[PDB]
Amino acid sequence: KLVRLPGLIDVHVHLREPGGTHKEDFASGTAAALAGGITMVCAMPNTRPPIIDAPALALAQKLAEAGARCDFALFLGASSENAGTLGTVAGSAAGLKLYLAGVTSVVQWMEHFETWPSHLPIVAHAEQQTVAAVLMVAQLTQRSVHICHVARKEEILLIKAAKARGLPVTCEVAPHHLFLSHDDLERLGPGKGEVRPELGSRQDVEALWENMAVIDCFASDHAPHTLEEKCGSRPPPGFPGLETMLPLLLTAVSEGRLSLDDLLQRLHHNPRRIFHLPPQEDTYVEVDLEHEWTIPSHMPFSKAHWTPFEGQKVKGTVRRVVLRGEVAYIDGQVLVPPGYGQDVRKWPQGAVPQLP
Amino acid sequence: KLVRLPGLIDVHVHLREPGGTHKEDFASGTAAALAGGITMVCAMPNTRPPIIDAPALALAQKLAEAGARCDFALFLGASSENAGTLGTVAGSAAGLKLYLAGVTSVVQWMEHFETWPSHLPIVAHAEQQTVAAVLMVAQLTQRSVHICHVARKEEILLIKAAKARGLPVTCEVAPHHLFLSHDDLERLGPGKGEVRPELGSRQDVEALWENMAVIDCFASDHAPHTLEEKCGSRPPPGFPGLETMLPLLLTAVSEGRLSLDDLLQRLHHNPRRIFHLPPQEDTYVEVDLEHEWTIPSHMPFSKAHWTPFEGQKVKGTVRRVVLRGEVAYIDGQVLVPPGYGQDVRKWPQGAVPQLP
Ligand SMILES: O=C(O)c1[nH]c(=O)[nH]c(=O)c1F
Ligand SMILES: O=C(O)c1[nH]c(=O)[nH]c(=O)c1F
Ligand SMILES: [Zn+2]
Ligand SMILES: [Zn+2]
Ligand SMILES: [Zn+2]
Ligand SMILES: [Zn+2]
Repeated sequence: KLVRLPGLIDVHVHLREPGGTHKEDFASGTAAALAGGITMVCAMPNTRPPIIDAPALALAQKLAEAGARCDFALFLGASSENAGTLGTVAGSAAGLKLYLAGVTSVVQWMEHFETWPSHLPIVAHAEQQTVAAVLMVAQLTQRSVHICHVARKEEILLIKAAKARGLPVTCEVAPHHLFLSHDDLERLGPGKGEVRPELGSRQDVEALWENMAVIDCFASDHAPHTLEEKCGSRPPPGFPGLETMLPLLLTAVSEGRLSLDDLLQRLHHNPRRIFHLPPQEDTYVEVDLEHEWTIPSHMPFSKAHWTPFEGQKVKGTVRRVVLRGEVAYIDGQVLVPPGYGQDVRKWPQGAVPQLP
Repeated sequence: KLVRLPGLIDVHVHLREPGGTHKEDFASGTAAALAGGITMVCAMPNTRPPIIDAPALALAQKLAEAGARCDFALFLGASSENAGTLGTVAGSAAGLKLYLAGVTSVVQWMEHFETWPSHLPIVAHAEQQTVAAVLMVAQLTQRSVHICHVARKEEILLIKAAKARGLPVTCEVAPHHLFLSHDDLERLGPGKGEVRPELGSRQDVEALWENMAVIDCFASDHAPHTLEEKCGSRPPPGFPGLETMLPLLLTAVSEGRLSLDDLLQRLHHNPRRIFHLPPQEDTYVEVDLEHEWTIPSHMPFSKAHWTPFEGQKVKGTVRRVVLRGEVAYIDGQVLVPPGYGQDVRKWPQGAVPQLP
């Protein structure tokens, strides 16, 4: 009755440690990951302190090693001051994040593309015409780029045109941009519904599904904020998503909107090959595709303690997760302690191959 | 000085056992694989008896388990009589091979696409307009197809157009169609130079390199025949290629014709994800990128005992291979016995996931 899947990978999560641990920490965020069928996460660098230099990465690595329950890699963040300074630590990171929603000039983007090691990943938060701009910088520096959370018809059609020209670009799409739209903003409210990229029109959502062939990865963009923060005076953008991503997508699979293989390419194989992430021995996920349930007002594990998918009916649930030979999750209970997770870039097979 | 690569995968080899063991057998073919940096092979079904029914697959599986030195999966072959009969064994195979260079009617192709389990791979030997025809059958049956050894400008541009339309098609290219051309037919002779698909023009070769973005996999199409056979009265088509594929491509990498990552996508990640092949624990390849050498008249291991690349200068050599924790190859010597290799489809992680 159960379907065995490989260990799924979420390449875009915000785990808020250090500095935002009331929103989430490594222990709670990776508990949410395991409950969502995710055995490896790549954690973004916009923490406090931000992971924009070697001392902050060293701190974050130790906090993750001590708190993570699943395996992980940590992104470095591009800043206005660190281009050309990350060479000694660059290989220890998941990749370099460019946040193009602190850099402010395309010249600084160029400097990062020129100085970051050319064999290591660069991901960009780039919306609307910024996608076109960062692709231009990638071409000028003759390297690849990965575009985070594509959310608009405009963006996916541009990427589609770039791929037709043979340019090295890959992209990811988050669940809220496939299963939520403007039609949900009345229910969510302007605080809760705040996210970046913002929710799209029905035409945007329909374009993403129609152009699934162009989407390389799914990633949650897990961006936990407390309900107090989301409903407060200055709502931060972001949705929690680790615990709901796979149930939403399994529903789509059971409805024939994409195949099981389509899903595993986008949550396992393509994340592995874009970010050069290693396999996980003795690691798998067992899901039940027949159980119908309704998403509640908060999932059990994220400290966000709310979800924008409340009330949606899903079909599919994570029943069991085994991580490196140990039972890590069964039916609502996480069973590996904080600290069980490891930094995959420290594994011999987790280093990115490069010419000597 | 050495570069560590993951275990490379060759998804298109002819190992001639059963029935053609003077040309190659599992023990000699997988020795050649290991010497070429290849730790997993998918073996084609045109043996004697051909692998077109359950009894012949059962025989071939035992011969491979007893003779293989690296890991493997075995293809089933589509015939004029076996459509709708392979359901019980289909999951144990690498995939289904359609040989469209014994079926003779597009109606038989349709029957195979309709009856073979829709989650399992289908590969086709399809040249020139046959690529277009089999893509049409794939669309009519709304599933994917993988096109073997693309060799012509015509073929890669057609596939490129199909991918631009979002169709689920992948393809592989063999080394002789990237590094040999019509210009080599004078040296090779009409016997030795016989191969299917035939060698292309310089314009064909140039088109394949220009459209590298369209190529998902490299695979040797290792097709060993003895020199006596290649030079005899009725030369069979085919080149041996396992021992020369990686040295040729490493040369191209050192020349900047493609990157190391480009190579590993095409000899590791994409083969894994198209054929749902499992990772290999404690498995890696160490190559030396600085050693210049000239390809001799025969490589040490293949029973073919000849090579069409004789006299080409290459830069790059396989120094060491570790397979599942054991030293399998060092500097000209294979050190795992026949029988060390295993059928990856029998591993729990090697089954193709499917809906219950
Ligand atoms: O960190 C966050 O909360 C966050 N939330 C968002 O909605 N978009 C972002 O780009 C981001 F960095
Ligand atoms: O098995 C062979 O020898 C062989 N040799 C080739 O050159 N093309 C084929 O398609 C083939 F099946
Ligand atoms: Zn972002
Ligand atoms: Zn983000
Ligand atoms: Zn063929
Ligand atoms: Zn072949």
